[PDB]
Amino acid sequence: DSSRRQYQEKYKQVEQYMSFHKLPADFRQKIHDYYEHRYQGKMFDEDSILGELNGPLREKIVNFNCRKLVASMPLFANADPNFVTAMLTKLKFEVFQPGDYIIREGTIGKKMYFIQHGVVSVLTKGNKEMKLSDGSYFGEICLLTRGRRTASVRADTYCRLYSLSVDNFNEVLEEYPMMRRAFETVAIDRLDRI
Amino acid sequence: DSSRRQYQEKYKQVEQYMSFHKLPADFRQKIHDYYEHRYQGKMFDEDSILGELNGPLREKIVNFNCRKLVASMPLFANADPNFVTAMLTKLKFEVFQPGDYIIREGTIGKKMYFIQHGVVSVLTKNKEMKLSDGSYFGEICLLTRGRRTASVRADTYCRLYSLSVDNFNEVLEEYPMMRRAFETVAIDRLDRI
Amino acid sequence: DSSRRQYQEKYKQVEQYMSFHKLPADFRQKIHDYYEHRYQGKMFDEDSILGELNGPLREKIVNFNCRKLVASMPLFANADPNFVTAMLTKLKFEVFQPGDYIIREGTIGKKMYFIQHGVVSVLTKGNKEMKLSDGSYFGEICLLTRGRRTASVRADTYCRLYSLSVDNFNEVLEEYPMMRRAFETVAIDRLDRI
Amino acid sequence: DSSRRQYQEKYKQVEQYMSFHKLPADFRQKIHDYYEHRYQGKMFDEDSILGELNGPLREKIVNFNCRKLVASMPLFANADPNFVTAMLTKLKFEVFQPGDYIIREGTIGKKMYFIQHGVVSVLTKGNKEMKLSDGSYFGEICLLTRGRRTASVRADTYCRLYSLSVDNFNEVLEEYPMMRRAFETVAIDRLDRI
Ligand SMILES: Nc1ncnc2c1ncn2[C@@H]1O[C@@H]2COP(=O)(O)O[C@H]2[C@H]1O
Ligand SMILES: Nc1ncnc2c1ncn2[C@@H]1O[C@@H]2COP(=O)(O)O[C@H]2[C@H]1O
Ligand SMILES: Nc1ncnc2c1ncn2[C@@H]1O[C@@H]2COP(=O)(O)O[C@H]2[C@H]1O
Ligand SMILES: Nc1ncnc2c1ncn2[C@@H]1O[C@@H]2COP(=O)(O)O[C@H]2[C@H]1O
Repeated sequence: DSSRRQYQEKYKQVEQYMSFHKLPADFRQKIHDYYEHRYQGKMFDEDSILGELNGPLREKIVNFNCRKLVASMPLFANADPNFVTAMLTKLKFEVFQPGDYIIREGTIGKKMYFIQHGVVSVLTKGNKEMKLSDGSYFGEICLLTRGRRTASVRADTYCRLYSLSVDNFNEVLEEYPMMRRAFETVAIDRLDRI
Repeated sequence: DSSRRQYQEKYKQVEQYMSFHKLPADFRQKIHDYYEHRYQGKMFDEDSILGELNGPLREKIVNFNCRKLVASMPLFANADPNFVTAMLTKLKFEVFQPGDYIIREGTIGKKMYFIQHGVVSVLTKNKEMKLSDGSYFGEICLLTRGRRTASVRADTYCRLYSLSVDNFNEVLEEYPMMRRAFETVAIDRLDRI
Repeated sequence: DSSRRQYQEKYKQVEQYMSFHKLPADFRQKIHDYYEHRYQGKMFDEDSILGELNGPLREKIVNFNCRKLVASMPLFANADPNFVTAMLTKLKFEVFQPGDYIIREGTIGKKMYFIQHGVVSVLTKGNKEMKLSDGSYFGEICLLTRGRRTASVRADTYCRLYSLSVDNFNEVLEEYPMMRRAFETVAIDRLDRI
Repeated sequence: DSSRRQYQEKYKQVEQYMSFHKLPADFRQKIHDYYEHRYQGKMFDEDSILGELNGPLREKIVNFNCRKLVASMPLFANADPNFVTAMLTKLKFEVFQPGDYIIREGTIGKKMYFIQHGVVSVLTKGNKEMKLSDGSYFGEICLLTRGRRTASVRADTYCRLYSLSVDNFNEVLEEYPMMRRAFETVAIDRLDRI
């Protein structure tokens, strides 16, 4: 079908791009593996498809695609369904590979991440490593402080995450301001542990 | 024709997307029906076509496509034709299915809707009322910048034109006295609530 | 040629669009003639092509294409060539058909127009009609005043124009502020005539 | 071969555009030569490809493509690798042809350039010409002063450059403020020589 063909064609152009730029074989394989994990052999113009729909259908789709994620977290599971929809609509799906630095300590943080599937290591230089997995989130501290990252976060396994930018976080909280407290609780607890 | 082929091909992609995401059969039927009602078996890159034209032709097209909507509302039918063209230019066509919540009470409202064809049910949580062809709703929050005073749910398929609060205010920069039309309606409805 | 095929395929889409929306025959004829005059049987992804180039080549192309326009106006012919290039780069080519309102009196004006080829009729309601043609410009008054249009301007012949937005006008004049005087002289003259 | 076909098809479109606009044969050849030097017979939708990846992979790619440029400049070679990545991510690759004015004296400057390969001539009207080549940069003075260009800079040879806008320059320096000093040192030295 057309979506399988689109993946095969797009991947051929990626191979050619990597060849043109003389990328090493190991990195070429890393890109191969990334495409397999991220797109699973099919590609869609999701923006175009979703843009063809209406609000209700888009909201039904995002809620469906994120059912498990939502179930995982009391943040979403116990909230106003209109809040959950608002936040889910803003999320960006991202895949990271083992060893990737998702967050680097000391940098200016502008995104947080919700873990759909995978394990990450949180490492504050000089402190003990802590791990987070399915149904946890991280990177909230900088969304609240507008400061610098308090720890590095690396992918231990392949990680299927949803990211949320500070502007989108704040935009949603304009409508649901009391939900900020959920994130502050976590941030405070983590800052105490650090 | 290329436009029918575009629909058929675009719809196949949508089927594959729904398959990939494992969406339930009933939802897939709902999406299929949406595409049939919204696009009627043809698809166009409207933005590209309109972008190829000039101002006069774009304005002629939007006026023609909306001529019935315009005749159906004193707002537009009795107004400066240049105001009508300015407002029509900002409208976005949207189709909603029976049961859809177009507006949810209590949310921050940033759009209003003009009913070209269809019936909606308006409810403040009491006693429902209905609006149909030639009515508009959602104006209150465009004026107040507050929260929705009622939920509005499609009873039939609804062919609507939406207008964002920013586009509303932009047009009213040039035609400020037209704001009164919307305020009259909002005041009347707030009194009824 | 690919550009000729593009025109033919694009125009078939337009025909189908017009059919779908049930536009009257006379309107369809009008659209057909517009495509012929504006595109002359060929179409290019001009944005894409120019985006593939560099500054110097883009500037050479716009200067070449506007050679006659520039020669026709002391504004451009006598000016710093860097000013001319800056202004030309901002211009948008537009074609209008006989009878078209280019500007409507009393509306908020945000663009001016340079006449490459054609004749327009300038009319302030209640006043005498006058004509402008190749090498004239109009619509400058509102760029300077930020007020309402002082006259309507309608295409008499087919008009090949270049438009310039108020923001682009002001942007160029940030760098070449003394060039504002040229437009003011013309505006002052016309206001006195009105 | 999809990328080679893309170049061949894209260039046919360019030839036809030039024919439509009646460009002289010498200019057409100049455009042909530019496409050969800039794209080298292959074209990619780089924005699309990079947009399909994640942060870590994009950063790996930009670091790889620029590693020699980085090696050549103490600015980058001795810096926090996170600063280098942040700056590299903002760079735009540009190719200029012999004789091109990259910078014109007295104009409002909004970009600087890093030389990957080529020779440029710097000339302040009335002063002695100076040359710069691989591993030098120029155009920094206006990014710091927000004033007018202190010299013209012309391509002596074909020049393969990376440009950086003033807004991107300042954005990166929000995170790495002390790195502004490197550019000020160079600017000061050059202003002294002028
Ligand atoms: N002790 C901890 N346990 C779990 N997560 C942590 C801990 N310390 C820091 N983090 C997370 O690591 C993230 C690094 O980026 P932020 O500082 O924005 O937000 C931080 C927290 O979400
Ligand atoms: N009694 C009523 N009759 C008709 N429409 C109403 C009534 N009450 C509320 N509405 C509409 O329902 C809309 C809900 O969104 P708004 O509050 O923005 O604007 C409201 C009105 O347009
Ligand atoms: N007597 C006149 N002669 C030439 N041009 C005119 C005259 N009166 C008005 N105009 C032009 O018509 C334009 C209408 O839009 P503006 O008022 O922005 O700017 C106006 C002038 O450029
Ligand atoms: N003597 C010099 N040696 C090297 N580069 C110079 C000299 N004088 C000016 N420049 C460069 O020429 C550039 C022209 O644009 P800027 O003034 O923005 O920044 C200037 C410097 O980067």
